[PDB]
Amino acid sequence: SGPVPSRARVYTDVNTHRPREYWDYESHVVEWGNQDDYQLVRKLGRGKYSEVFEAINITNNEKVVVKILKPVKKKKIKREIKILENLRGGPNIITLADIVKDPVSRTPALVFEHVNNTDFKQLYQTLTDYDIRFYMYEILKALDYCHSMGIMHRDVKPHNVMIDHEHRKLRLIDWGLAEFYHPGQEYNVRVASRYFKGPELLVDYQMYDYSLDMWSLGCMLASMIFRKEPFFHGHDNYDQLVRIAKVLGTEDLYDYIDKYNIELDPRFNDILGRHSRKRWERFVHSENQHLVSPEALDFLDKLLRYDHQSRLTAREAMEHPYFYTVVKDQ
Ligand SMILES: Cc1cc(O)c2c(c1)C(=O)c1cc(O)cc(O)c1C2=O
Repeated sequence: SGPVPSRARVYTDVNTHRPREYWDYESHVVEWGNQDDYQLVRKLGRGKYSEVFEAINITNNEKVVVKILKPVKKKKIKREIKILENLRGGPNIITLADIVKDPVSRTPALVFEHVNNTDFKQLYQTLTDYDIRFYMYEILKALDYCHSMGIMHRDVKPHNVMIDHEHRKLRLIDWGLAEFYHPGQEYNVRVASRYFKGPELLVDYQMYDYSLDMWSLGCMLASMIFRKEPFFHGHDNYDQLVRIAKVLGTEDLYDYIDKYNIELDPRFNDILGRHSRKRWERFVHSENQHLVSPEALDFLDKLLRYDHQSRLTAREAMEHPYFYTVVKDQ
């Protein structure tokens, strides 16, 4: 018959109450900055969608980060820029400072406020129980804010959360896959990085929402408290669902496909099998026990649900007992 429709439980209609200019990004007019304003210092990183540099703004001597965009549909560039503008000033959202035309690629180059990251490959190895709660709490601020502003990030993962540890400062970056949420919309499921993909994406359920970001956040949390990064390490999108199903169980998976009347890809038949839902204690060992508590597990559990409608909202997440001590010190 066709899948059963779905709606975000919170912030459902925020965009519909906005001026259409707010979410109708195809009509956004970019006003360029001056590209002689910025001199590239060095290359920071290379991605699928861009190359990232450190630069100097020579007008005022400030350090900035410059993201030179690889060729992509102009619609996608307008979308990212409109999102960054709408979210600018929000808590723990990276600040877009300027937009220029790179003299070389002739593509757009986005200029952001500088940040001084400790790459997560060295950081997560050193994080205390307390730091994990503190940093999780700061991410939830960014996600509740962007959710409330009608936007889903759709690529939550360790690379996209910059932490200046020395200053206890966090920024959620890379809004290039972010989208405006509209009730009844069917989205592309080919978003997010494989290990952070929600079940909705893996079984091709298109009518998803903000709650996608909460599953991703759950994957990050799992890898920090168990010290296994990435946590669900699949080889492809098929094997990714199988790795999840080995932990969350198959009974809940099939109740979820039955509930939304999802057409499961024939390819999943012989690979999924039958799997009991595991107790989190099986991932606890001597090297990670100091990071795992009854609170951490209750919280993780409430994020990692197949049924996207069942997961905590970012705001519910923030009232969880896991964060009592960080809410107090703040
Ligand atoms: C290795 C690396 C260092 C960085 O400082 C950034 C990035 C990558 C990065 O990908 C990035 C994306 C973005 O959308 C905004 C940013 O400020 C950034 C960055 O600031």
